[PDB]
Amino acid sequence: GSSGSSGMTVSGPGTPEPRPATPGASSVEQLRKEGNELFKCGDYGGALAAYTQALGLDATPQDQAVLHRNRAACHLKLEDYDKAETEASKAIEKDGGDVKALYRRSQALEKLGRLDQAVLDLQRCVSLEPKNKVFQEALRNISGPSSG
Repeated sequence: GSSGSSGMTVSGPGTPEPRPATPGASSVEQLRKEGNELFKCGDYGGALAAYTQALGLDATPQDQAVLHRNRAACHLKLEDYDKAETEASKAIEKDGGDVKALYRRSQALEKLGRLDQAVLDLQRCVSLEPKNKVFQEALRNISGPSSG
């Protein structure tokens, strides 16, 4: 047995939307907060759980991505680089300009043994944010000395 999905044949930037203010509402729009809230506290095991539910709902295509890149963050902390890497990609394919998943993806790769790649992803982070130095450095951090 197996499952899947294909399409992404839609084009559009997106649009914001309001949200209710009350506990219990397990709506990706609201519940989502639960994830970050747990992250800013350190609780990784939980933070992820929240992000999971959110993705397991009828959320917008612009929000589904933000969650993907978020899932990785949790993994990385939970010695889940292997997965973290993949997750990131899912958030990169959705849009493409998500440097967030990129900066995180590299971190995972470096552990997997794929350096060259870690650099490629970063190189992109510099484009999106021509000011964010964190990238200009993170690159040389894994690029190390030149050989050959």
